[PDB]
Amino acid sequence: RRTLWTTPDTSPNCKMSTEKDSKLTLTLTKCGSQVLGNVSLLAVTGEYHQMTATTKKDVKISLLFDENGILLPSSSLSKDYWNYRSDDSIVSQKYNNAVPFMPNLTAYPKPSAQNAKNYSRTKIISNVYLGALTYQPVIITIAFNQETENGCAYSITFTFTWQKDYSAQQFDVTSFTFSYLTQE
Amino acid sequence: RRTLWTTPDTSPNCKMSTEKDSKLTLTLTKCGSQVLGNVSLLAVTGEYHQMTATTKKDVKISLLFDENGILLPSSSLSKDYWNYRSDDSIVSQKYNNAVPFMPNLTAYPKPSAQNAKNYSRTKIISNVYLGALTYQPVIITIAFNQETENGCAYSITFTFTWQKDYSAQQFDVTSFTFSYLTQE
Amino acid sequence: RRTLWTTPDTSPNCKMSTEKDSKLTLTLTKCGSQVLGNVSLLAVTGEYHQMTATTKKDVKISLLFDENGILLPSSSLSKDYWNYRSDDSIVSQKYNNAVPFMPNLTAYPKPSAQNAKNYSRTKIISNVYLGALTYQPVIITIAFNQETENGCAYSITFTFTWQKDYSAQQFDVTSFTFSYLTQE
Repeated sequence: RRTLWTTPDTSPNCKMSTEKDSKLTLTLTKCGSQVLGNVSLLAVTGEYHQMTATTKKDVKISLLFDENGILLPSSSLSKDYWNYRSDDSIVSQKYNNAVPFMPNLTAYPKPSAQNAKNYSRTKIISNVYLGALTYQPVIITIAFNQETENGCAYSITFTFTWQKDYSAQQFDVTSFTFSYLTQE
Repeated sequence: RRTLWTTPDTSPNCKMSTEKDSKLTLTLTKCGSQVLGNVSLLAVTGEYHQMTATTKKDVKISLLFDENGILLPSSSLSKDYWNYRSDDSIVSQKYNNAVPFMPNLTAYPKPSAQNAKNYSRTKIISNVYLGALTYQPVIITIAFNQETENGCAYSITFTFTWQKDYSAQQFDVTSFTFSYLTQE
Repeated sequence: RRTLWTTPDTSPNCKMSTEKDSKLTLTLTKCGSQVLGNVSLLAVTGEYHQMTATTKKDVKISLLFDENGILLPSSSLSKDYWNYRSDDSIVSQKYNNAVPFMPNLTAYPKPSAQNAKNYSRTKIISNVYLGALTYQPVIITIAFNQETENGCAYSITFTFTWQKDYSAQQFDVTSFTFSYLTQE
C-alpha cells in the first residue's frame, strides 16, 4: 500500500530534547516517482513544552532507514507506530519493505569527498509558524540522504530553526507539505 | 472519481464582502491518505475589486461540510459549480458523498474544551502574492475542521491576511498548493 | 505513464546564461487533475557558476510546448533527456504525447487583449534558498501558459529573482514542490 505514517493521534513518538517528549505527525504518500509528504511537530513534555530563553532554537529530527527502507532504532522517531496506514492506525506486520518511499540516491546522494559540491536540491527550506501565529516563523529544513550514521542507507531529517524569542510557549508548528523523488 | 473542484473559469462563486463578488479557484485531488489541494482567490466586483485604505486586510472564506462531505449552503462558496470534475466542468449528479476528501478528524479535531490545546497542525500558514507581485505578500491560513457553525461535520477555511497598503488594487493572488490528511 | 522528468543526475541540460551551463532538475508527476511538480536549478559552468556583483539577479528558464505537449527546441531546457521516466533514465521513444501534463488553458489562459486582467492564479511565487542557506532567499516564480513565442501551445517557466549579493557563490537552490491544474 501507498501511505507510511505515524498515525494522526497525539501520542508521543519522538525525541526533541528527551525520549518521547514530542509527537511527530508525518505522512508519506506514494505518488509514483514522488512521495507527497506532510509533517508537523508538537512538544508534549520536557524542555520544548515550555521553552525558556536558553532552550536551543535549532531542533533536528532524524529518520534513518536501512536498505529495505525500514526505520532504524537509532532514529529520533520510534518504530512502534511508524508503518503502513490501516484506518487511523497501522498494519500489524512490523517489517515491510519501503524502498519505493525512500529518497532517490541519484537526486539526493550521500555526503562524500566524491561529491563535486554539497547539492542544494537535497534540501527543502521554508517557514512554518509556531502556535499557528503568523508573526512566529520557524524555518523548516528537510534534508534527504544527508545522514551517514549508524549504517543508514537513506535518511529524511526535519530541522526547525528560529531566532525570535518563543520562551514560555509550547513548541507546536503548522503543517508543511512537500515532495521528493523516490528510489524504486 | 478523484477530483472535487470549482471549475477553472472566472465565473463568480464566492463571497469576500458581498454575495458572488469573487471567484474561488479550488481543486481537491484525492491521493490516497492525502488530498492535494490548489487554491487561489480573485475579487470580480465589490469592495475587494478596488480596495480602499479601509477595506479590511483580513478575509475568511469558509467551506462547511456535512457528514457526507457535501458543502453546506451557509458556506462562502456556492454549491452550484462545486462538484466532481467532468472535463472542464462538473458532473450532473448534485449530491455525491465526499467523505474521502474530508479532513481527518483525528489529525484535525473540532474545537472543544476537551482539547488539550489549540493544535497548530490544524493550520497551514504561508505567503501568496497579491497581483503576482513579489513585493506584495498576503498571508494564507488554511484551517481544517476548526469551524462548528451550522452543524458542520468538517470544514476547510482559507483566510487571507495582510498589512501592506494595497488600496486601488484588485484583490487577486497567486496559486497555492497544499495537502492534508483525509477521513475515509 | 505518469512521470515526465529531466532525470535526477547532474549532467547539464539547461541555459541560464550560456548553452548547457546548468542542470534543471524537474519532475512532473500526473495525479489526475493536477500535476505534482518538483524543481531545482544548479549552475555547473559559466557566469552563474561563480557569480559577480553584476551578474543579473533575475533568471528565467522557459519550457515551451507544442499542442501535443512536446517540448519545443527553442526552450531553455534540452529535449535530449526530458521524457517519460524509465528507472533513473528516460524511455527510448522520443515523441510521446503529453497533453495530460500540460497546464490547463482555462485556468491559465494565454496572454491577450481578450483577457479582463493578468490573472494572478497563473503564477506561483515563493522562496527557495541559495546554497541551502537560510539567510539567502531567492524568489521562485512559476508561470503557466504565459509565453507565446515560437508558436507554443503551452508553457511552464521558472524565474529566479533576488536582491541580496551572492557574488562569488555558485548558483544552486533548494528544491521546490508545486502543483497545477492540467489539460486532458
